[PDB]
Amino acid sequence: TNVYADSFVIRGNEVSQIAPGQTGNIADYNYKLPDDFTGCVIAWNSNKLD
Amino acid sequence: TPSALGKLQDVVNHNAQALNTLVKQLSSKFGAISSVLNDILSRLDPPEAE
Repeated sequence: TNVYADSFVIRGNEVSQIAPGQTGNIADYNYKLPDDFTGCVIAWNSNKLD
Repeated sequence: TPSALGKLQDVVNHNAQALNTLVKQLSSKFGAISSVLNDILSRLDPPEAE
């Protein structure tokens, strides 16, 4: 029904914190994923542009 | 003969045993770390607590 699409730049050592029910510095104060999250997580390096 | 009332005492003993077992089967771990819901909600994270 609804396809929400957000974008944000994150550090390489902080990618593992993007998970449903995960704690961390960028997992509890910047982006909190719900435990019933139904979706995909797309991540790719952008060192050649940022 | 105090055992003349066999069934009258037997039904009461059966009811008491059923109630005592139904109460005692709350302190038995069915796959969790303990039998207290408060302990599960306090120690473990919401995902594993569920």
